[PDB]
Amino acid sequence: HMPVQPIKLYYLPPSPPCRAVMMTARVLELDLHLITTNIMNGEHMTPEYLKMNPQHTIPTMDDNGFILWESRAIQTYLVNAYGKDDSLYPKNPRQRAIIDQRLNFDLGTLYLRYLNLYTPILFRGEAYDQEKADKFDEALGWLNTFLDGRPFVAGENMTVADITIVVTITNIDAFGYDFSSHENIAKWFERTKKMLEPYGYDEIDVTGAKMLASFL
Amino acid sequence: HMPVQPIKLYYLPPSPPCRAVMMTARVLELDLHLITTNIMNGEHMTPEYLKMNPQHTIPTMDDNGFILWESRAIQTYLVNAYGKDDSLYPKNPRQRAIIDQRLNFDLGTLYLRYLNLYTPILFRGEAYDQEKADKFDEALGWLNTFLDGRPFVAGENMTVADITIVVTITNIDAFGYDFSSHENIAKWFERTKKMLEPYGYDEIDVTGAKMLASFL
Repeated sequence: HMPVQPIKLYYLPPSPPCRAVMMTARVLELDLHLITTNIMNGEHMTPEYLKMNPQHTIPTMDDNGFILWESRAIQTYLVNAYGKDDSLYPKNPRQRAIIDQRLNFDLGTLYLRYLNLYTPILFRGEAYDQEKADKFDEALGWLNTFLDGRPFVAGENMTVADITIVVTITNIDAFGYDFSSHENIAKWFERTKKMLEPYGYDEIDVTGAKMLASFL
Repeated sequence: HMPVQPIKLYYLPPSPPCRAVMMTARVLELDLHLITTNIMNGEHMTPEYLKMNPQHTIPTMDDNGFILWESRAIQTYLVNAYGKDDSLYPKNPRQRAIIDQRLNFDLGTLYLRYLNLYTPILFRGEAYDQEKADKFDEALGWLNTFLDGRPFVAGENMTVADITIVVTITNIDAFGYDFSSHENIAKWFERTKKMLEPYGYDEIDVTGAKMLASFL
């Protein structure tokens, strides 16, 4: 029901996928043994890291010999294995399917289009590309539609999909994106912040976003 | 245990995510009411289709009112709801985690880098892009490493992760891509072909890939 030793997370504070894992673990009341892994120094490119994770990415979860990367795979695993209840990731096939769709939308659409826009600006010093911006804005339109009639992305209760998606929304809010016109997102964003507030939201998500904001 | 009516799938034969769903349904012994939805004929842009799917993409799963897109979320739902056993997608938290990672790897890396490389060449009639080719070959490099000491990507048995990944491998092979240097993939492809052979591999995946291959 609980892990035998603190689960190690090879992370970096500003990293969005890392932030989603950290907040999820807080809701499940799991304490993570946080270990910093520098990208520029090539701490992920060591012979020890490559054997553990051949993709050399962050975050990398180490649950006592059980290695796992990809943030959304970690999020769901932690609920399935160490969740006291299934509220964040319900077993009901139809309810789980909607969450899985939102998790897939996040990785394959929303977060991808986030990286396509901001990564050249933050780390390469490139200009704000409007073609890439329109794609990301289209994704925000779709996310707004998913929240039509629902307090959360996958239904009535907060899920792991909410925790990962909100990281992107926290990032753009720190950059200077005014998404209040997307009224479903605006109300959801305030709702999900309140839900994650006693679970280290400022400590994890805001701090991480602010660190990325200093690159502008 | 079984769906109340044949699960409708708004699909197109050559579409890679559609083919992954179709083969998954065949292994689970589920019949699908296949509805042809021609993309660039404006059939996905109709008011009825937008109400069902605002992202206007294929495939779209209709299981008795329950609407779902994102191929990998569909695959997992079919096993969770209508699987006679959980062999293709096991309940075990750690066993599921590896599959979920491979599903995330497929959506996030393998398939994305496939689309970036081949979409311009197939549809637009453009030349091969070098930077996109490096990324896709790197994605195959990682896939080869995942298959080290494993007959299948997620472990000992064929899973839904194999079914979705093999579609990309079937496609490139049809386009004349040599991946024999990746010994693990080369052995795994021949293995997975035969494993899916009694579950309509030729009629679904090969037929689909050949329809895309004609564009070259």
